[PDB]
Amino acid sequence: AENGALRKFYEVIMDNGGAVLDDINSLTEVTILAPSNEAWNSSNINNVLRDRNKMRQILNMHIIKDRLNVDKIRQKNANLIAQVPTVNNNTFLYFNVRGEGSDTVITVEGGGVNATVIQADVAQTNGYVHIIDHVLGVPYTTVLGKLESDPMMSDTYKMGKFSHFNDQLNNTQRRFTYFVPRDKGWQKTELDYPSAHKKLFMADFSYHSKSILERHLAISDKEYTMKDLVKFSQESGSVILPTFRDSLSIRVEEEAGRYVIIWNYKKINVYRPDVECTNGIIHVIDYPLLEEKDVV
Ligand SMILES: *[C@@H]1O[C@H](CO)[C@@H](O[C@@H]2O[C@H](CO)[C@@H](O)[C@H](O)[C@H]2NC(C)=O)[C@H](O)[C@H]1NC(C)=O
Repeated sequence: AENGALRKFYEVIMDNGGAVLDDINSLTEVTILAPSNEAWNSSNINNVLRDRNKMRQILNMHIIKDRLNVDKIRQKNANLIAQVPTVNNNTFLYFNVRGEGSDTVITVEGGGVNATVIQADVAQTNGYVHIIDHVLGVPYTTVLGKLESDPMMSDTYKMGKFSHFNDQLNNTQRRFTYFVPRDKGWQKTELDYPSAHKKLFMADFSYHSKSILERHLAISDKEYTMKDLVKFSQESGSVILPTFRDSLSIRVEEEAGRYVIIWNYKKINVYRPDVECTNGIIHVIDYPLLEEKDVV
């Protein structure tokens, strides 16, 4: 697209303030992820498109406070995954790069959205511009849809299959807040409790794995953003959320920009907070809510 995409990006900025344009021009380095025109339409963001306050938040997360081209992205993700900050100080992004040359496939994950770069390295004065096929910050998948499409959630998604725990996550009549342990988290659990870990991924113990996951799943009429949990555990003592057959009592705090979860005697870092979905929100955590009282 490019031609159509960029003008559309600016048109959207015009409809919602213009304040966005100020922040962009006040940056020494800036990289914009401009959704294709097809992305701005098929997104059917008709709902939020009218909310000028939200549109600004959506627009802001498409603006990277840095000079980032394909090469730089590849490099930054060499050792670990680089979480890239945006104008939206409540949303960061990160990329995944596959193949090389004309076979290169670049995708980005942000605000609950996974988009593919359909055009990259468009030069700019202080940076670059890339065209993506989806509008970040506007989920087009349910919690379940996300779980099957996010490689980082592969273990938790697979574990929820043995007991058909996942089935329910497609329901649009409820709102789920799923605290999803990332793959690295389950791998760590494998080192801590190799036998119990082998069991969680066995049909024979579907009951156990379901019980473990239901502990991570909050079901209510509303979804809780990490910022909500903080406010709750701040005004009140801790936070109490309804799970499937019981409840979840945790406490959330801010720590050097990241959010932290205090469950029982454990402290787990929230790796990807607020991964919004159409029927809820997902919070990727560093380690699963597990004590060795569920292992022996
Ligand atoms: C966005 O979603 C896609 C689709 O699931 C992810 O693509 C996979 O990426 C892994 C890691 O390179 C590959 O092993 C798979 O083969 C890819 N699937 C396909 C068919 O494309 C992609 O990684 C996600 N992007 C992010 C940043 O999470």
